[PDB]
Amino acid sequence: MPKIWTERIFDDPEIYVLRIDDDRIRYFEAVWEIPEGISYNAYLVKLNGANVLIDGWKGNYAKEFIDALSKIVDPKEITHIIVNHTEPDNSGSLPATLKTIGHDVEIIASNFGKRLLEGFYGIKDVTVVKDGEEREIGGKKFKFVMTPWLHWPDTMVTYLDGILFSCDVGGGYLLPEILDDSNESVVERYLPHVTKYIVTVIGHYKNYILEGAEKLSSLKIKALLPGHGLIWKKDPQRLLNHYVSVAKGDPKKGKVTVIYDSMYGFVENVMKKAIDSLKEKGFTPVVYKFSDEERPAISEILKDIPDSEALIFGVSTYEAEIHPLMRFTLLEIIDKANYEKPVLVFGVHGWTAGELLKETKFRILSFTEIKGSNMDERKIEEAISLLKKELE
Amino acid sequence: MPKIWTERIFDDPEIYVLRIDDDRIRYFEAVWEIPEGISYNAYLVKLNGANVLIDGWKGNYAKEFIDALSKIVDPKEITHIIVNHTEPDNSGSLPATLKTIGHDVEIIASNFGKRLLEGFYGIKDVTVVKDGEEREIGGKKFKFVMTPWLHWPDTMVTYLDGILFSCDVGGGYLLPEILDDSNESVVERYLPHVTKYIVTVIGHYKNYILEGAEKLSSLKIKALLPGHGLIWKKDPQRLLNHYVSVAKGDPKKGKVTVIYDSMYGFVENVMKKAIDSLKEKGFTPVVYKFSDEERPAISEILKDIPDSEALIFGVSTYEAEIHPLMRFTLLEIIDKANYEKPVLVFGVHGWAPSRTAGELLKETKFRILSFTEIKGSNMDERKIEEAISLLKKELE
Ligand SMILES: [Cl-]
Ligand SMILES: [Cl-]
Ligand SMILES: [Cl-]
Repeated sequence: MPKIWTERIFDDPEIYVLRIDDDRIRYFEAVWEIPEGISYNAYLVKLNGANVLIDGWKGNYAKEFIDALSKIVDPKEITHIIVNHTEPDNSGSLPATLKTIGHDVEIIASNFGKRLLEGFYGIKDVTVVKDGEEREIGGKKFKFVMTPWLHWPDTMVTYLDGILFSCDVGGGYLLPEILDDSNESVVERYLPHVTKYIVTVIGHYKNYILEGAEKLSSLKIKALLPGHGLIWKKDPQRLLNHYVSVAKGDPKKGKVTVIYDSMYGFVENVMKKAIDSLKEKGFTPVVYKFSDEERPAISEILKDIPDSEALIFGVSTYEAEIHPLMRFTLLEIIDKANYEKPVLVFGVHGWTAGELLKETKFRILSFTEIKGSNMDERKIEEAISLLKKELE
Repeated sequence: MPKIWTERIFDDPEIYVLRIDDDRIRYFEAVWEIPEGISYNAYLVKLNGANVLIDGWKGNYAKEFIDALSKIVDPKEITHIIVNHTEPDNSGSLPATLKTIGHDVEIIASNFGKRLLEGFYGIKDVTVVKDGEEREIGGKKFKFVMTPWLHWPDTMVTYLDGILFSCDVGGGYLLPEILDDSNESVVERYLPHVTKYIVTVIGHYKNYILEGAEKLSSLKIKALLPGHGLIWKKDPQRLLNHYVSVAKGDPKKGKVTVIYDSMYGFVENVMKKAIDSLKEKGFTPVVYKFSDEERPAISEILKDIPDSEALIFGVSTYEAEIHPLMRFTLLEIIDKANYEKPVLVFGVHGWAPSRTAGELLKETKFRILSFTEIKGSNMDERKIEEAISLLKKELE
């Protein structure tokens, strides 16, 4: 019962999308909280003397995949399978597909893709395409562009007459209610889930997004067809621009993301005042609080980092270090969202956040001690004033 | 609105427990998953010429505490407050109590306790007691025994003619059906939630549990009255041996805890085989799996560590390092449940830039017996069999 889409999306070339909307999944990569779900998109190109399958579905949906595929083509007539990326969320249906096809097919992948298909599935008959290589298949020119580390070294994109099959590149979370970018309302709601996808999945490799976009700018792109989320037929440059904007960490003016843990309320009281001072100074804080009642999603925290003007952390000391969920959060921010942005740290003295961040691009403006009873609130207002002046 | 208990639990001396069952908290210390909730237990000792309050309730429950306390005594007749531990889950109600008392009392605490009461609450006039010090209050001898780092430096226990008011020491999660250790089924249910409490709260300082237990070995204890969970009037030594058992990590024969992350199911396939092999060699596996559908509570994983004979880890590789949730789990295990036990590691061979899983446990007290590679198709079943055989050889 997940929703399945199968639609013809171009007449010439004759191209179908096969999309399943995973509303079963709760954690992408087994960690990122995605209550909004994610889709898996595969494509079929039907030509004279060729039927080209591009990517696939997650392995637990392999049966639904063959059933949906069978409605648009007899799998026995498939001659080529292009694998832009071998991660099983896109490639999990491949062994079932190859068995269903029941005879040899040409399988096309990057150099690293072939090694992964071999390791994962025992697949041996893989044709390796190199960067810029062109193949004539069913009378049409397929061009293959290596875009490595987006987010694995096997990642490539397939170019067909202006149509880019890009798998992860251009992906996003969320199950949109149409296939494509033909509705503004849908596009605007979708984009933050693209942001969430970029950071959680590709964030460590964001510099490769800039190189990737640069490599692709040489090509005339009419449409972008990714392996997840919306297809872009009307304005592919808008999706690419967004990828770049997230990668660079272009800030929204006024946006400050505040993240803290609060066990007894001593941190909460300092934080509540910091947040008020932010508002009172014209800022729009987005607040993530770890407490004995509430637990934010790390995927949501990460999603909010790239377009923040600045970050604020409130940190309890805990034993020899700091609070475990703050350690975890800082470590993920450093790994996936390492941006050159200003930070305030507020902390309780124990019996540190600094050394974690000190090999990052983040620059701590000041540290402020969170005290209990003798807490001088003047030093809160002072830290916020310092931030505002930095941002002027 | 929480279940409150109010009950005389001793006639001589006259002692009341005030216990509230916190069914609102979801995470203790804002991290430990506790759907079973936790209680806060304060006590009142009524003496000739004295009324001694011992510890209190969490801050968000101050009003409920006051009204509760008021039914067993007029607060203005309170002469002494003993603060065994200053953490706000037990001390939060104190300022509202002082306010209601309305006149000066003797507030008793450890050296560190006094400094913290000032830091948290601005409370300044506190009587410091030292290790083994006795004060005569209301015709009775109160003895104070410092039990440091259980789990803070301020921690002490109060000894009153064989009755031990121990706050966190001897505490547990869970909101038991009754007050004391009078029902075996209840005791048996409750004890794993004590282990859960020990590891999550005190596990980092488990060596001080041993120091503390034997420090109290010279005291005739007929009752142990903690600040969380069950009271022990029938067999306090049973609870004490449990604390000691968890701290030493005494193993339940045959018990193995298997912890893995399965990003796509290749780890899962291998781990399922390992778990089958464990079973036919007579082990009873406890299994924790991070997948795209399910996510175990870290507090549950930690609780199962002390009496495990061995651990088995199944590890995905993720960029430079390891899986975030497995990193977190490993770091909390090292921090809270660092035991000298044998470990099997199963890991995917990644293309990470050349810290490793086995590098993390390398400094710790766990002993890695072997590493086995998780391969996709072409995985040799034989390799899993010999890892489990090697484990059974170690454990007998
Ligand atoms: Cl706090
Ligand atoms: Cl962590
Ligand atoms: Cl896996």
